[PDB]
Amino acid sequence: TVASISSGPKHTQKVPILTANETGATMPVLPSDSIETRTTYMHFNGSETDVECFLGR
Amino acid sequence: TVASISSGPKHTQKVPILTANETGATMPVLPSDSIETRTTYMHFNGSETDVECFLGRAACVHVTEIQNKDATGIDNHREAKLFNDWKINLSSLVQLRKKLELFTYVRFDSEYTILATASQPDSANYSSNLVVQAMYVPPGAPNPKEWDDYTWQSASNPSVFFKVGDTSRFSVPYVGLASAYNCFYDGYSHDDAETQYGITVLNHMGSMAFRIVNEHDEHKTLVKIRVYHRAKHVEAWIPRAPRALPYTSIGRTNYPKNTEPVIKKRKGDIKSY
Amino acid sequence: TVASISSGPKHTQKVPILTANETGATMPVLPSDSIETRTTYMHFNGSETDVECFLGRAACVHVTEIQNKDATGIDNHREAKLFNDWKINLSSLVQLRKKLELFTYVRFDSEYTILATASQPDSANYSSNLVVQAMYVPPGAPNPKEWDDYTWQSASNPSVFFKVGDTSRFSVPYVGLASAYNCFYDGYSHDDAETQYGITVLNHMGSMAFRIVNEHDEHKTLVKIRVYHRAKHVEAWIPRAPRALPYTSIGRTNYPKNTEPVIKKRKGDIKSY
Amino acid sequence: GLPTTTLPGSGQFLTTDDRQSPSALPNYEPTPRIHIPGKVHNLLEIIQVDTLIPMNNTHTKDEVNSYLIPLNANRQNEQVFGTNLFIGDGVFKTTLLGEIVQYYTHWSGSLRFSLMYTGPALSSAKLILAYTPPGARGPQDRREAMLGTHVVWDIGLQSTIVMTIPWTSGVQFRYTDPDTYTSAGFLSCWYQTSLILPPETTGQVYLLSFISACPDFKLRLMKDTQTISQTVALTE
Amino acid sequence: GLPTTTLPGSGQFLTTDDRQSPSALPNYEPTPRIHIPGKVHNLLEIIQVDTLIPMNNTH
Amino acid sequence: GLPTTTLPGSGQFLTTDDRQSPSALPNYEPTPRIHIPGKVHNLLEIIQVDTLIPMNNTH
Amino acid sequence: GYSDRVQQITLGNSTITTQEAANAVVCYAEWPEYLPDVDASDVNKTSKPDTSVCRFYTLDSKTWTTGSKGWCWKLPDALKDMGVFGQNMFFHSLGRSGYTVHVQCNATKFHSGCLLVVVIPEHQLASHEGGNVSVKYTFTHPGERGIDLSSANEVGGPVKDVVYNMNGTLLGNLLIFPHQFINLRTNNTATIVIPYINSVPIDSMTRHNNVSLMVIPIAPLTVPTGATPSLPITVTIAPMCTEFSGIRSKSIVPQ
Amino acid sequence: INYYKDAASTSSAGQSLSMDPSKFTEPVKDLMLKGAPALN
Amino acid sequence: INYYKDAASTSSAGQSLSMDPSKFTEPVKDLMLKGAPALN
Amino acid sequence: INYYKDAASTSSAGQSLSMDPSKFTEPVKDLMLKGAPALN
Ligand SMILES: Cc1cc(CCCOc2c(Cl)cc(C3=NCCO3)cc2Cl)on1
Ligand SMILES: Cc1cc(CCCOc2c(Cl)cc(C3=NCCO3)cc2Cl)on1
Repeated sequence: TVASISSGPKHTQKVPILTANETGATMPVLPSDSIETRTTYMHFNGSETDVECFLGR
Repeated sequence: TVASISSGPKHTQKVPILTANETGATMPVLPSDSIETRTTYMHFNGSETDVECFLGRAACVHVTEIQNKDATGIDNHREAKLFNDWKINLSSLVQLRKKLELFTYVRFDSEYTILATASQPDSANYSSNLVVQAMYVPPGAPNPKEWDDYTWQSASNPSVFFKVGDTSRFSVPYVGLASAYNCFYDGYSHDDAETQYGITVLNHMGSMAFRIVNEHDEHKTLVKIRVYHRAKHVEAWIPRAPRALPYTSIGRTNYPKNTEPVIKKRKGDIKSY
Repeated sequence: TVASISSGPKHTQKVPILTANETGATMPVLPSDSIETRTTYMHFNGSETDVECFLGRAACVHVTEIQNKDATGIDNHREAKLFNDWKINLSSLVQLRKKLELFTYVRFDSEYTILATASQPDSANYSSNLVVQAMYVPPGAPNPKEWDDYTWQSASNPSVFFKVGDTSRFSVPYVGLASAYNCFYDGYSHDDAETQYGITVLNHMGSMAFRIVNEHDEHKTLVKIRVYHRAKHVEAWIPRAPRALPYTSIGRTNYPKNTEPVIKKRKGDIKSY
Repeated sequence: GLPTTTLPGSGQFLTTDDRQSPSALPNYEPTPRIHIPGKVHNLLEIIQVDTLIPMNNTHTKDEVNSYLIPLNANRQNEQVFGTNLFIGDGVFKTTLLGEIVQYYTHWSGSLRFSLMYTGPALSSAKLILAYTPPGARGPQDRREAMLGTHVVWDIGLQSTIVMTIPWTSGVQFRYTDPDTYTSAGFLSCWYQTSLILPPETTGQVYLLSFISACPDFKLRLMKDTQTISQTVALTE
Repeated sequence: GLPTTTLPGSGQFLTTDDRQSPSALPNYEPTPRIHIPGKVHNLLEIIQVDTLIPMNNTH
Repeated sequence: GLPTTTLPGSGQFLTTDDRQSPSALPNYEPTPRIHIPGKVHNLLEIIQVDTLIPMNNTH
Repeated sequence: GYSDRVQQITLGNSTITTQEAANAVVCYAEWPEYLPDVDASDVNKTSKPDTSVCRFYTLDSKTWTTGSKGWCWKLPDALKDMGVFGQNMFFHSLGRSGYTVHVQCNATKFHSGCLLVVVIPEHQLASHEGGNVSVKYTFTHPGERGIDLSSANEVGGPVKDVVYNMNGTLLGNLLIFPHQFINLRTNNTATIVIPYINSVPIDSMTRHNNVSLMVIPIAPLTVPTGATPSLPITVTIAPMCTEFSGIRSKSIVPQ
Repeated sequence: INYYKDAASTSSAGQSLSMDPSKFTEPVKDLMLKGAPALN
Repeated sequence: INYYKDAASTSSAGQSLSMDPSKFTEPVKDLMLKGAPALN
Repeated sequence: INYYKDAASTSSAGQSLSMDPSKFTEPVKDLMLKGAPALN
């Protein structure tokens, strides 16, 4: 799984960082929408935040 | 496997025993390069020198003590040993320390065994049966102030309840921040001019807290806790020179002043046997 | 299997019962060589005379004793039995000794059982519950000086913690230097004129050390340790004459002076029944 | 309900046993491993790297000088140094080899002893190193020394000489803590001809000496080292 | 009778262990589940919804 | 957790029983065996060698 | 006619030639390489100035005399002020690097002396005070000057006792670390290639030094008769495969 | 191996490995594409 | 048989049986052959 | 079933069922046949 993909300079008409929060959504913006990133992998599953785990001790 | 091959007289232009140590290599010279040998087999694998084996037996890492007594009128439970803690660390005891410091970075799961025995140094009718409660307060967790706090509820904190005289055992995954535990660290927390130096700044994984669940009987009971640690699934990188001088502190390399010569002086000459 | 075959009258030139013992052989003569027999079967295998069976049951090899008491002001823990040791050896007790000395060289794994019971010879309110710690100090290891030394940390030394009244058990591989244990050794350490003689020089495998983990209660408690040893995976070479006279020392063959006749004198003649 | 019987040893804690345990942190995900140069797998890997021996032990406080074996120009027939081979004690004891051997009870195998010469390049020398197998005394003169394992070393362009103490033994293991029956011999070194310094040069020259184990080597039965102890627990 | 040995840790209660237990109510039948909008499975699902920060903390 | 019941005899030490035990020296390698003439396997092997009888016991 | 003896290292816009080498050591048998993605954590693209940072900087020279005890430099500290390497260093949040170290000392065939040149990963120093006294920042960040083991104890500084490696271990065992000797009679330089060694993929270049380079006289310098009794030792070091990441404002560090 | 008959007596459940924040993070009626204008 | 779910809870690891001293004993850049001259 | 890893930890060995007294009862160099004269 990639945690971040590689992304480079941008000069577009397509701006993912401008939104309208009045709508009630949290738009899924990522580091790679606003800086230049390199690939990295997650190495993690989110196992210990499962509700079974959270309420299970 | 052969430990030595058979080899006979030599009169060559090819001399394996002359080398240049300035290069930094240790050339792999064998008995058969300089005497006449006979075949012999190894009969041995080097099993018990594997690092998993070397670091894999339980070592005592900590001895603490708590007492069961009437807390009535005690203004500071922590101070009365109504309950103690041990800001977790494996540098306390030096037996296991020297072994670990043979490497720079080390990675392993831990298996803890906790033995608890009771003592009744002054007149008691009997020996009571107490139940110990060991809870690991992760850093950034409500620290027990009292001995029957709300913290002891440990609803999200892994805790174990066992009887005095008995042993508790479990295991913990490698909870290191990095890819491995730093046995040494030549750096600081941040670019300060007074900030501490060493690993004592890197190894901040909270502390363990013990206490006796039972209320107080008429006499007082001393319970002494011994924590044993066994590394399992060991991985070690970059060997270093063994520790020669005595240790003075958890987490610093410092040795004591006016220490004694560590190399044994000859009783005789260089020429002596 | 037949134990005896059927055999009838004989009038031969072939006499199996006349031999020459000067040769060193024991000729395999049977009942059927000299009387008339009938067939009978063995019905038996000789299972319980196998050397594995003969040396394979636990035998008491050592009884020692340690006490739990206030060490305050004791200048010599070892001397107060605040903790004892037993420079390991299987020659102490003679019951298992005689059995072993039926052979010259012996090779086996050991299974140890350690029983510990407590005694309170003088007025106590109760019986405390103590935990014993048996650690094997391999030769060339820091010997415990005190009862709560740094040695007891035993971070590289195999150690076991069990409760008094209970038993501890484990097993040890054959830790002999050679290919087998020398039951006898007609030699010395080196070509000296005063150096000791025997095996006591060959059997130097350190000692075992016991101690009570618990601090001291108001009364004193005597704990007496009994070590049992069972050979498993036995291999024995070269049978010898059984021991006739009493033993005097671990590791020497010496018998006591003015000992008594070991052969029972007849009450009567050679002719007596 | 299945019927069971418990045996002697139940409830004991043996620091050397290896069993499963419940994890206190169910479901936790450890940090990924990244690559780090230098991984060690066996202590046998590292005791083959040679390290310096403080052979010149004759000082009174630890000094850089006890690593230096001095050599005198123009001496003939004489002896450069001597030592027994109790690798767990004496000169050997602080070396990495000595230091690891001390974690085990028994050792067997060949040792590699080398000498690197540091005198001016325009000097010359011929030394003899001799290994004396157990059973005889430390040699007292080269004649005595030269009848056992030896190497005539000719000091040249090639700066180091590697002598091997081949495993000579009845018993297949020796104890690391010095023991008689189990003793390994002596190592001595003498002038074969003599050190000669070029003009305009003077004084003592020194040899550095190293020790490491051959691939031959075996160590067994782990135990605690006499090389470290303590009187109270340390704190931060 | 099968021979056993008990290890260190026997009888301990670790609040984080996960094992089977006898049911006190043998054979009881729980109420059927009906559908309810909003099921959460991971705390990671909810920390992606944004909420307001009291940035102006100065009161 | 599997349900068990312990029988009479639990915890006893019978010097003649034969069971497994943990090794105190995990991973240790014993010295190789070499050949030695004279191996004995059964006491029945040796009681077939004859030895002298002090028949004249009258001393 | 290639000898182990003559060598040329060209890195960036700078070249070194030695006509009296003794092979070269590559720590742990690994050559410096960039940070692979599979090992990456920070999502930032990194900056690889290449030839402007990966060239040879020659630190100021030392003087070996008969009384010398040895010198110690820390990396990347020693280079904190060299050209654009240094700027990059103060300006990014994180950086990573390997190095080629070339230590130089020539004499004549009448001199004797032997230096140990060793690289110690994570060399945590000891306070000469004992106990749990710390070693202040400035003291472990000497810069190009390095630490002079024959200088006096100072307060808040490390201990400078040579037979203990500045940490409670014996000089004799430093040979377990990648190292090479300079024996006037053999050798005139020492070269060690250092791969990046850390427990994290990239780190801060200012709060943590990841190797100390140490040059220690072991067989004392002995000059020919009526020669001047000293020789200079020069250290030239080149960052290799350097990467910087997390650019911003420019760190301010004590003193 | 379950040793017991009832389902309540079994150990903890096993990870949902379900995970879908959109019911919480994007409950909008007309779908919003990142990059397209929020309000048209 | 593992009785437990997590990997940390398993027993000790099993012998590397890896063993390669050359990273420590021969980290030289140009390969040295035993028997050939050290410095050419 | 061995529960333990090391060989020393296994139970007692099992009967040699070897049994050959001739090394002890007839170690003579030239073979003696029962019934034939001892000394010829
Ligand atoms: C090095 C090193 C290793 C460790 C161990 C980290 C802390 O580990 C524990 C955890 Cl995660 C839990 C418990 C615990 N949970 C219930 C009882 O004890 C104890 C410890 Cl030591 O610290 N420094
Ligand atoms: C003959 C003969 C046999 C032995 C036995 C050798 C020593 O064996 C032991 C070992 Cl290796 C370990 C332990 C031990 N480890 C943890 C507790 O006891 C005890 C003994 Cl006797 O000595 N002479």
